Amino acid sequence: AKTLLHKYSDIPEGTECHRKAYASTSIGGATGLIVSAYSIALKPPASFLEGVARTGRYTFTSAAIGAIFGLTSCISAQVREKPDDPLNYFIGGCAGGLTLGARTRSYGIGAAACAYMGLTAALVKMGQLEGWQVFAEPKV
Amino acid sequence: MLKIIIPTTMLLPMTWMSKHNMIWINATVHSLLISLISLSLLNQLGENSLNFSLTFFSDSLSAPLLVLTTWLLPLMLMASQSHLSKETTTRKKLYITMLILLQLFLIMTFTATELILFYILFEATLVPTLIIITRWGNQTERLNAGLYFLFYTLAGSLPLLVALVYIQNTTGSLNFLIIHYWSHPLSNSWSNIFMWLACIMAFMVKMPLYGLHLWLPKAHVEAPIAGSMVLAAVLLKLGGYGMMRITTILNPLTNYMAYPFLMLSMWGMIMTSSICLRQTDLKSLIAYSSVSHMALVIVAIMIQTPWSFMGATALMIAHGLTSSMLFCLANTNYERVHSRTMILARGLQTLLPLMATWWLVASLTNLALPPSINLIGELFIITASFSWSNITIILMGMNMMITALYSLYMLITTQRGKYTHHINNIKPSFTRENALMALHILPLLLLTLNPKMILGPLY
Amino acid sequence: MNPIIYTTLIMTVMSGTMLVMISSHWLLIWIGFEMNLLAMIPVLMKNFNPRATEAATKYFLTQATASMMLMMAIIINLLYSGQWTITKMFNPVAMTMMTMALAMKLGLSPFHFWVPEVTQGISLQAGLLLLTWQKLAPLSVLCQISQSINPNLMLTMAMLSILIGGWGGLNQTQLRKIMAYSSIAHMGWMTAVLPYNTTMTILNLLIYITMTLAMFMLLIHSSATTTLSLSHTWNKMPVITSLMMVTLLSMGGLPPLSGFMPKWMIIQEMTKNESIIMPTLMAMTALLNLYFYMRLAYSSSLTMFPSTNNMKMKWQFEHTKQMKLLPTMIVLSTLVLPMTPALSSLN
Amino acid sequence: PFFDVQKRLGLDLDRWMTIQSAEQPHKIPGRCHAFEKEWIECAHGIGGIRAEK
Amino acid sequence: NVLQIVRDHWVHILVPVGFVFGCYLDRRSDEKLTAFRNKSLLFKRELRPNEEVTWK
Amino acid sequence: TMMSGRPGRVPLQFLPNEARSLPPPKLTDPRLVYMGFLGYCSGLIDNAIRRRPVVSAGLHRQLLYVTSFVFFGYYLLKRQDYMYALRDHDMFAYVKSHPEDFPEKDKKTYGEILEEFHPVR
Amino acid sequence: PPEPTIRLQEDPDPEDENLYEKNPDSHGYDKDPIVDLWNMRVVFFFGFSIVLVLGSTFVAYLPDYRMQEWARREAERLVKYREANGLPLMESNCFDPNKIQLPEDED
Amino acid sequence: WIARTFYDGPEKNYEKTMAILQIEAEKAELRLKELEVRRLMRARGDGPWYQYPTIDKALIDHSPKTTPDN
Amino acid sequence: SSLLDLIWLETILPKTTSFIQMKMSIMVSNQKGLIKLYFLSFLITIMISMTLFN
Ligand SMILES: CCCCCCCCCCCCCCCCCC(=O)OC[C@H](COP(=O)([O-])OCC(O)COP(=O)([O-])OC[C@@H](COC(=O)CCCCCCCCCCCCCCCCC)OC(=O)CCCCCCCCCCCCCCCCC)OC(=O)CCCCCCCCCCCCCCCCC
Ligand SMILES: CCCCCCCCCCCCCCCCC[C@@H](O)O[C@H](CO[C@H](O)CCCCCCCCCCCCCCC)COP(=O)(O)OCC[N+](C)(C)C
Ligand SMILES: CCCCCCCCCCCCCCCCC[C@@H](O)O[C@H](CO[C@H](O)CCCCCCCCCCCCCCC)COP(=O)(O)OCC[N+](C)(C)C
Ligand SMILES: CCCCCCCCCCCCCCCCC[C@@H](O)O[C@H](CO[C@H](O)CCCCCCCCCCCCCCC)COP(=O)(O)OCC[N+](C)(C)C
Ligand SMILES: CCCCCCCCCCCCCCCCC[C@@H](O)O[C@H](CO[C@H](O)CCCCCCCCCCCCCCC)COP(=O)(O)OCC[N+](C)(C)C
Ligand SMILES: CCCCCCCC/C=C\CCCCCCCC(=O)O[C@H](COC(=O)CCCCCCC/C=C/CCCCCCCC)COP(=O)(O)OCCN
Repeated sequence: AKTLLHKYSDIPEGTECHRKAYASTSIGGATGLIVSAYSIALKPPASFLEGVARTGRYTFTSAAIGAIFGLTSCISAQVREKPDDPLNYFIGGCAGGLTLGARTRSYGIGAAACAYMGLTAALVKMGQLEGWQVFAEPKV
Repeated sequence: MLKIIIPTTMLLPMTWMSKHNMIWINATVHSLLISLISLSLLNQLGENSLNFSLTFFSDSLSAPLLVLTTWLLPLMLMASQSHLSKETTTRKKLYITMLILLQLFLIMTFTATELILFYILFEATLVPTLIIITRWGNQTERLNAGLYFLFYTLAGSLPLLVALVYIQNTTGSLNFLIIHYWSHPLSNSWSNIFMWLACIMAFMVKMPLYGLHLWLPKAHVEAPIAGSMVLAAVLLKLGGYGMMRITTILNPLTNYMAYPFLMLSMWGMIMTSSICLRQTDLKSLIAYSSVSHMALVIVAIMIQTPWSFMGATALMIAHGLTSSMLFCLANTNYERVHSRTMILARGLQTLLPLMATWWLVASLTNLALPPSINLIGELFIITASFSWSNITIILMGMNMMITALYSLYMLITTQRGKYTHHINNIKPSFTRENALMALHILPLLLLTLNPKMILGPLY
Repeated sequence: MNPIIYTTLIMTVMSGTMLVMISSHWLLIWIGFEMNLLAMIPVLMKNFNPRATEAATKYFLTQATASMMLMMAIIINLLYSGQWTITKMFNPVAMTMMTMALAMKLGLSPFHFWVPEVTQGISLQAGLLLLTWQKLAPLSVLCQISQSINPNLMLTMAMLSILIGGWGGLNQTQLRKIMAYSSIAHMGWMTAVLPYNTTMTILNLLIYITMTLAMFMLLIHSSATTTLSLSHTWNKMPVITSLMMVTLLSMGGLPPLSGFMPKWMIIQEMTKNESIIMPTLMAMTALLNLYFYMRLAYSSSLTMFPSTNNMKMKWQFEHTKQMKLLPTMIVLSTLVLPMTPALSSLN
Repeated sequence: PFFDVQKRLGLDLDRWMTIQSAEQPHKIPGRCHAFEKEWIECAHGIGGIRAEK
Repeated sequence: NVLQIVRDHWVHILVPVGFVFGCYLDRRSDEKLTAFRNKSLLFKRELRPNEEVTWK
Repeated sequence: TMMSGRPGRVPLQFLPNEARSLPPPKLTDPRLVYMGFLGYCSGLIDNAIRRRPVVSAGLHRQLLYVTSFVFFGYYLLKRQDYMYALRDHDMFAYVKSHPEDFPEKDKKTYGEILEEFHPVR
Repeated sequence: PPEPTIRLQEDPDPEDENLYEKNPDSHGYDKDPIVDLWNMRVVFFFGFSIVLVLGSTFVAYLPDYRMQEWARREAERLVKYREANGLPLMESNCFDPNKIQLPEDED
Repeated sequence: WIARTFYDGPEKNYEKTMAILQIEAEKAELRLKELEVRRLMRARGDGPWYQYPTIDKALIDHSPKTTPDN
Repeated sequence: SSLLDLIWLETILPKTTSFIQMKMSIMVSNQKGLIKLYFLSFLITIMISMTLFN
């Protein structure tokens, strides 16, 4: 729900890193839990224990991604003293991509993931700054 | 403008109601007459434009491209007459229909007072070219080539459409005259940066830009001769024409946003000219030479100075003619040797002296020998770049040197030396091929007498 | 079956759709849906085989679950306001129940799983009926209550449908599954403009129905249900393959073909509402549909595949039965772009 | 979509059953009939947006 | 021979006819853009005694 | 612009009475000519599918194709023109009835408007 | 392994046919000598004779719609006027400053 | 001779451009006004457009209802 | 000619797109045809939809 969205967004971007990391970790974990539920539904692998293991691995991976993104992005914003900069978000995305690569132990996916995640993060920051609407209300 | 559009449309029923052995003659004669009629668009004004109606308008940037488009069809028919001999009447009529439809779409694209109409026709040109490449190409790679030539284009062109409609939702119009008269500066914003990118990338991919040029060697190598001619001569210039039209709304953001594309073009011209030095295929070498010339045109358009625009127009026309001639020469060799490997058939001067003269003159125009219009455009762009920054001279001179090197390498490898002994099927050159070569080359040396016809609207 | 019984069942399906379209009472709309479902099953099981029975039972399970969800939405809406008229819902929960029921009836993602399997199981004429006529009633109901829908949910399902159709069509050799994934993508395109303009929804529906009718009638004429079977058609009916290639190009959204009209217009409409990112993603994803349409065109008409010796006998015979509206469908699906402003007719 | 055949023909196929205060048999009165009548008379012809606000 | 080569050369006449039709249509479209004829500040001209329109 | 609920709209009329106050399209309308061309194309494709001489197989059938397409196109053009006329009429009436939402801009000449100049160097 | 190694029934690849073989003076247009000769004649007449020569002469004698001599004469009389009156040739202002209203800063 | 037999004077193209520009500018301002009018009508609902149906009041029965209090 | 033009420029834009679309298509279209999994996903999506929006 939007409760986690508000919990993340309410914290100022350039301050108070640990709560930002906590919120991003929770959001990532919720996303991973939804992904695990869908994966269990569509592909029941063999049994209960392997299924709960797969849920654990997906949730921990997504939570680690969110934690690293939030921590790195907030630390970059704090040290650079320049809030409202998409570069900080891009760095966070790159950090998140690196963490994902480590989990999958692939140099290519880690590199590929880092570049793509960073770009996505930069775009989200630009949308926050400029007021871009993903889901626009009917205006006209 | 209908006095040119209607005859081009009438080319279709005339082609489909023709005798089985009169299609080439009738198509060639009436396409030549259409070219002659279109030649009267060259009487341009020093003032605004030739505004025929609400839908079509002519400009001294559009008129040379229109005349070259009309002139290219008879040459394409003459080049296609040979390798389509063993094919049924219905399929040859379909091939001529594809060529006529391509000409019609290009003609309507170059006038196209509306930006959405320009986009629609500029994307409608895609279908005939794809069918020609993937139907009448020889090798098995043609399908793959077609896919590239498709998706690259759309990958650039789909964002543009969005940008276009967005502009009309804010400005209220997409008419080029209203856009030019009511133009306003673009503020340095992320939204404006992405609008700039959406406006530019579609035309950048079809120049092509150096990083985005992968589709061109495949598409030009696997296409039949008419397809290669139309791809190199007219279809590459759509990006330049679109950029020249659309950069009027992108100021002053072009000053900052031009840097990555300027660096890409200035380094990629060197890269592609160097690639030409090590090439085992004639068509691939000619394609990479086209990439280098269009990189120079991209630099010219990005600098956006009067001399830049004049040089870019002149270079677009000259490159179209020269590349079409070079592809025709390569195809004349190929239809004899069936290999398309440059090192295989050697010493063709001793067996085909007049064709060797044609090769020499084509290499000379590709080499940008003065006072050809190739060098006129080259020098205007180079001077504009020098005014932009004095350090561009190193890259420009290096490109000139490498261009001369690979042009003369291509000439020496194929024409000089000793003939290959085991090749004994090199027949004397036909009157059709010599006529095709002359009809390519005389317009160039005759345009060098009246350069203002191809120097664009800023002359 | 008996032609009388077949005609009766077809008119009962059409009368159910009509009942849904002309009524103002929620009970009568539900009754029309029930009538349509009841008369649709034997049409899917007209030719008896285990696959058709499986397709019919899957279709029945899906549609009956959707009908029960729709009646639940109706009763909740009645509970929170004693109204039976189809208009704005007045209840947030009821609207969601209604939206999911109609998404399940239409086949929108994530309720898309039944469409490819049902289309593959049934014959080509049944598939034509299922993919053309069975979208009118749910879309009409959606248009009637478009002011109620949460844009977030509808747009999420639309984008999901476009993505799923594009990705799922890439992996198919069967023509019916390709048509099913194409229909899923086109439904995704249709439902993304409901929150903003129902006229664009209807225009997209009409264009899609025209193209789907042309493509199915071409597939029935050249009786092929696989890629390799269709690859033999050039050796008997090359003109059919040429028409099919042009229709496939139109279905991929290339200008100046008719298939470019909806997306363009839809994109244009979505730009008037300050929605930029979503149309961009929709077009980029439609490139996938274009890719597998182009692969089909490569395999069918742009290259000549090997044939067999028995094909010679087929050279001596001509079709006994013909579709009267096939040429009109082809022309309307390829060459109506110049007549775009006629969309003001509120089609 | 909605083809209002009843309004064009004056049929009244299902409008008798849509609201509480519409001519019940034996003049039986709905529990919320007074409230519904007032709401309907307030919102008649005004349009959905203005009726809601 | 007349009535014989016509059946073999009828197609040739079509392109020329199209050119004439396009010229006629261009003039007809010109006739719909006369809202400012002899009204521009640059070419406000007083009509000749035996003149109807400055340009056609 | 959703006009489904527009007041005084008879449900299933293709053309209302007030549409008769608009000029009917000319028979030489380019859109009508395109409709006839579409009918001719349909006739040719019908000939081709049936393996008949495409240009000269059925002249009665091709004539019927052209005529039906022209007929429907004429009525469709009438309805389209009527709907666009209604859109313009409603727009103008709304602007007239709400002057406070469309205030007049003060006409200002370029002589006293300061536009920032950006050199091209 | 009784397989034929013949993967399918295929026509052999035909050898290319020389137009000079059945017809010297072949012009490379068609294998029919009459159609070949007339194709050569129409290409040469409508390409070299009509378009290339007459079109080039037409372009050479195009009227001055660009107004090069007009601008030269205007500049000539304008320079004659300003030199006679001692005016400083070209002015640095493109528009008259009296008719421009600058915004007062009051900084 | 060429100018006399193939072309026209500058007045024709000049005034045609004037007319074309005038038409296109009117179309642009009409489009902008139309967008603003649509926004206002959809926001307030007091116009002819975006009129959503409400219950018809002719369906109400105004009669004694077996109970004085309705 | 080789490192950039034939390898890395191919690897970046076209080959990456082809690989990603290939993998996504494989993941999307690989369902065994068991309606148990389908309706389990239906319950999941329905449950998620009600909670997130309201
Ligand atoms: C921009 C707008 C302006 C231009 C409009 C463009 C469209 C206009 C026409 C639209 C459709 C109408 C015709 C379609 C029916 C098909 C007919 C046909 O098959 O051709 C055979 C037929 C001749 O053959 P036949 O001896 O009678 O019978 C043998 C079989 O029919 C055939 O023998 P077969 O079956 O044994 O041969 C097999 C062959 C046969 O298969 C085919 O050729 C089928 C034809 C393609 C289907 C077209 C789809 C629907 C049209 C949409 C076009 C989209 C355009 C948008 C741009 C994208 C381009 C794709 O199939 C193949 O070879 C397959 C491989 C081919 C490569 C891939 C196919 C590429 C398709 C793209 C074609 C697009 C242009 C087509 C032009 C018209 C073609 C006739 O052609 C014709 O004669 C009809 C041409 C039109 C007649 C014009 C009459 C007017 C002249 C006198 C009045 C003058 C008017 C001016 C008034 C003022 C005078 C004073
Ligand atoms: C074989 C050996 C040689 C034998 C032959 C010897 C004779 C050689 C002489 C010819 C070449 C020598 C050069 C001398 C040039 C003399 C003619 C020249 O001066 O006239 C030019 C005139 O020619 C034209 O300017 C150039 C021709 C235009 C070319 C159009 C191309 C034809 C259409 C083909 C299709 C288009 C394909 C390409 C698309 C872009 C320039 O004149 P200009 O001072 O300026 O004004 C003309 C006269 N005015 C003053 C009344 C106005
Ligand atoms: C591959 C073959 C060729 C394809 C085409 C290549 C051409 C595309 C290049 C795009 C042009 C430039 C894009 C952005 C230019 C903005 C200027 C920026 O570079 O400078 C700094 C921008 O700072 C940082 O760049 C912030 C963004 C950081 C995130 C970007 C990702 C970095 C690498 C991504 C490259 C990948 C390109 C391909 C994507 C698929 C200045 O910071 P600041 O003065 O404060 O803000 C200026 C912008 N304002 C004024 C609107 C606010
Ligand atoms: C791709 C081509 C599709 C063509 C469609 C099929 C053509 C054959 C149809 C045969 C004739 C149809 C006319 C029907 C007669 C009476 C019409 C009347 O009953 O309906 C009116 C309206 O009729 C239709 O709206 C007009 C249909 C015309 C469709 C053409 C527009 C398609 C877009 C342009 C593409 C080019 C097509 C032209 C070439 C043939 C009033 O409708 P209304 O009860 O008040 O509200 C319902 C609609 N709402 C809900 C959206 C408001
Ligand atoms: C030295 C003297 C000759 C100089 C060279 C002149 C040669 C000119 C050739 C090139 C012409 C270019 C195009 C000019 C025509 C443009 C189209 C149109 O505008 O022209 C129309 C006239 O065009 C002619 O009727 C047709 C010209 C066709 C030329 C064909 C030449 C080649 C034919 C070869 C046939 C050979 C016989 C067959 C052998 C097999 C009249 O225009 P119009 O709409 O009024 O203009 C409005 C303004 N007005 C009213 C003041 C005029
Ligand atoms: C050869 C393959 C190349 C593929 C395409 C490359 C071009 C990419 C350009 C961007 C694509 C979409 C841009 C949107 C089109 C213009 C519309 C516009 O300018 O509106 C902007 C909207 O701006 C955006 O929404 C941009 C979002 C972009 C999302 C998609 C990102 C695609 C990849 C991004 C990284 C790469 C960017 C450059 C790539 C160049 C090609 C290699 C502002 O409008 P509002 O938001 O309503 O007003 C501001 C107040 N609210």
